[PDB]
Order: sequence, then structure tokens, then C-alpha cells
Amino acid sequence: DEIASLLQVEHLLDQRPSLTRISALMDLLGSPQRSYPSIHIAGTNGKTSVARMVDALVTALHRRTGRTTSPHLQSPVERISIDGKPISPAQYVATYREIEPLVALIDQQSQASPAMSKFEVLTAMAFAAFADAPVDVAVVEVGMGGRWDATNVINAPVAVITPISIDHVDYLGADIAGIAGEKAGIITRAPSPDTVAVIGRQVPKVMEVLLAESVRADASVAREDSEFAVLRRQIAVGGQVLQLQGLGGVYSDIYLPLHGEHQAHNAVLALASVEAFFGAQLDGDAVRAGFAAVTSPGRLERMRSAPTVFIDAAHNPAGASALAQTLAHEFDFRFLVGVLSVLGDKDVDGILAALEPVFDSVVVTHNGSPRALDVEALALAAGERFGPDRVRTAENLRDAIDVATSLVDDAAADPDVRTGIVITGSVVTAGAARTLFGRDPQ
Ligand SMILES: Nc1ncnc2c1ncn2[C@@H]1O[C@H](COP(=O)(O)OP(=O)(O)CP(=O)(O)O)[C@@H](O)[C@H]1O
Ligand SMILES: [Co+2]
Ligand SMILES: [Co+2]
Ligand SMILES: [Co+2]
Ligand SMILES: [Co+2]
Repeated sequence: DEIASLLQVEHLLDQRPSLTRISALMDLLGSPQRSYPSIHIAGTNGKTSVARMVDALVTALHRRTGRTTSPHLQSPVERISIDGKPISPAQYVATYREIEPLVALIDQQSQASPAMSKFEVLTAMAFAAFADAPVDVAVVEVGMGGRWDATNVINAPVAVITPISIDHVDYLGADIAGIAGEKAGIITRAPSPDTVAVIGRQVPKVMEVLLAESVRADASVAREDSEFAVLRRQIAVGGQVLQLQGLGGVYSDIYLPLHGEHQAHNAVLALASVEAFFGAQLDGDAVRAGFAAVTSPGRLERMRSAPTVFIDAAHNPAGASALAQTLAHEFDFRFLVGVLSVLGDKDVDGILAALEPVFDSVVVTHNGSPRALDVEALALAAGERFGPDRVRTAENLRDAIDVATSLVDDAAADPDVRTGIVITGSVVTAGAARTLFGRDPQ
């Protein structure tokens, strides 16, 4: 029943760029998103990961965190966390009820001379839940872009920009620098010490746009590979061991229970951000404790061994190519089947090209999202890349995992051919598969 209420709220929200509507809303709410400081995160890849890593580090320094991330894998409750944990279905419905009278008021005034969107409502809910809790610090992931994103009403003292690349596709030719300009809109002038912008690895045309917004906000800049960096990296049971240069010193023997070189870069970004936020040297026992407490559900998360099954939320070519490098470099798979479902706004082809050298075959399917690519359209795309005989189809995710399983069975029984299944292509595919392995939202 808490659950009935939770489905009931999801259903209304699903029946739904200026900042006018979200600003008026926050004003009516009493401006709760200005009652605590925030670390605000934009970029194409790693935003969720970095947000979780940041939350873990601030929690290891003993401040109470609120964290809003997107999209969710399994349950909307995951969008609003307090102390490192999603709020409950009851608190989420309660948070929705508390703000609804003011949302209705904004809907009506706006209609009397455009209702609020689902994301605007979710953002308001997270901000209001943060003030209700109350928290010491909020970690705020951008829904989309940044300049006109619902979250962009906070004037965050730290703004983090993770690697920028292609994800949502409107054109074939890349306006890399128009994309960068919109993300950088989360770098705002401070009201009180200057805004710090903490920037991951970018291509030069991105770098130049980020730098010039930072100028316009008179914002102090910390960029990866100049002001901080991953110095050393070593594969370990469960993850990796890092030696990191932060803003305030070298931190050694950081155990990070996550796979992938890309997660080493997210980690050092999360560190510089938290140093920027507290003004860093941070206590190294706390940095180590925080990184060891990090989880990132549905990002190269191992569901089981024998056979080994991974879910990964890779949905763009840079993500797909980070997934393939990790699978090839940090494991020793003799045989790998991919289970794949992708949404129609993605660079489907660039994903398939990134994964083809690592997947012996791929089973394509439909993840149950209304925005998913239909099985036939994906099998054709996949066929052009893999060749027709390395592509199978299945009606839904559970069938697709059954087909892949018997492919790993057949390969296990084949002496001249340490096997695995990797489920990927979308946040929704990794989230639906995570629910099938029975895991709780996290
Ligand atoms: N720094 C990075 N560079 C390249 N790929 C990365 C990356 N960080 C994460 N990824 C890949 O991107 C996928 C999404 O990571 P997250 O860490 O979820 O990105 P994100 O929040 O920017 C978008 P989303 O949360 O919509 O999936 C991961 O499963 C991983 O494959
Ligand atoms: Co995200
Ligand atoms: Co579009
Ligand atoms: Co000690
Ligand atoms: Co053989």
C-alpha cells in the first residue's frame, strides 16, 4: 500500500526551456534549495557515479548529505537520497503531497497566461526533502544540460563538469561547443567566496567553452591533469587501488570497489570536488573510508558468478567504449554474450561498434520502456555491425537472458572456446535486469 501510493504518484507525474516555473515554485516553497550549499554536477558521462562518490566522501567526513540523481534504475525513490540511502516510498509520497498545493498553484497561474514538467516536480521534491531532513550539504545531478535544467536554481559553490561527449542525438555533425555552453550554465557567479568549477577530461573545444564561462562567473578552475590527477592505478579483487593527487596532497592506497579506468577518473573528480567544497588537506583515513563505501548500482555491477553476469548502464558510444575496455583489460573472459536494449534517441550505431570487438554474440531485445527501440530495428542495426549470425533476438529481457545463458552453456561445453553475460544499452535495461536478479533499490 505505501506502494499503491507510490505507483499512484508515478502515474500522475507521467501525465506531465525557462527557469520561470521552477523559480516561482521554489519561491512559493520558501526557497528550501537555498537553505543548504550544493555540489552541482553536469557532463555527459559519470555524473551519477561522481555524485555517489561525492556523497560517500562527504559522509566519511561526517556531514549529513542529500543527493538527487537521475535517471532511476529500479524505483523513483532512488532520485532522492538522505545519508547515502534512498528515502522510503512513504516519505516520497509524503514529500509529493507536501508540495502539491503549490505545484497546482503554479500550474493554474501558468495556464491563466504550460503545466510544470515531471522533472521540475521531482527536483522541487528533492529540494524540499533536503530542507525537511535537514541536510548539511546537497549533491545535485543535472537532469539534462544545465543552463535551463530544473536544478539550476541553486547557485552552487562547487560546479563539477564530467567528460562531455555525444549521448542524445539531434544531428550527425557534432556541435561539441554548443553542448558544452549549455552544461557550463551551472557555473554561476557567487553571492561569500568564488564559485569553483571542477572539470574532468574534455576535448580542447569543450575545455575552451568551460573556461570562458568560468571567467564570466569569475570562477576558480581546477582541471584534471593540471590541478589533480590519477597517478597510479592497479587492478584488485573487486575493483582497483588508486594513488591520487588531489588539490591538497597525494592520497595513496585508495581501494575503490568499482571496475574501469573511467571510474578512477570519476573518483579523482569526486575527490577534487569535495576538496574544493571544504577548501582543501582532507584526512586521508576519511578519503579511503569514503571511496571503499562507494556503490554505483547498474554501472558494471556483477549480478553473480558462474556464469558471470554484469549489468551496465552504457547508453552512448563513449560509455560503450569504456565498458569494452574494462571487459577486455580487467577481466579474462574467453567468451562473452551481450544482452542489449537501447532507447531510440541514442547513437545506436556508435554503441554497437564499440561493443562488437568484445561480444562474441549479442542477443537484442526490448527493455519495456515506451521510448525503446523495437527489436527488429535493433537487430538490423546490430546485424550491419556484428554480421547476421552473431545476432539473436528475444521478446523481452527475461527471455533474452535465457537465450544468452544457453549460449554461455554451449560455449562452456566447447573445449576450444571464463564466460559471461553483459546486459547493457540503457539505464532502463540495467535497471530492469537488476530487478530480475532481485536486488533492492540503492
Ligand atoms: N567518466 C566516464 N567516461 C566514460 N564512460 C563513463 C564514465 N563514467 C561512467 N561511464 C559509463 O557511463 C554509464 C553511465 O554512468 P553514470 O555514471 O550512470 O553516467 P551519467 O549519470 O552521466 C548518465 P546516466 O546516470 O543517464 O546513465 C556507465 O555505466 C559507464 O558505462
Ligand atoms: Co545519471
Ligand atoms: Co532531441
Ligand atoms: Co589512521
Ligand atoms: Co569447438
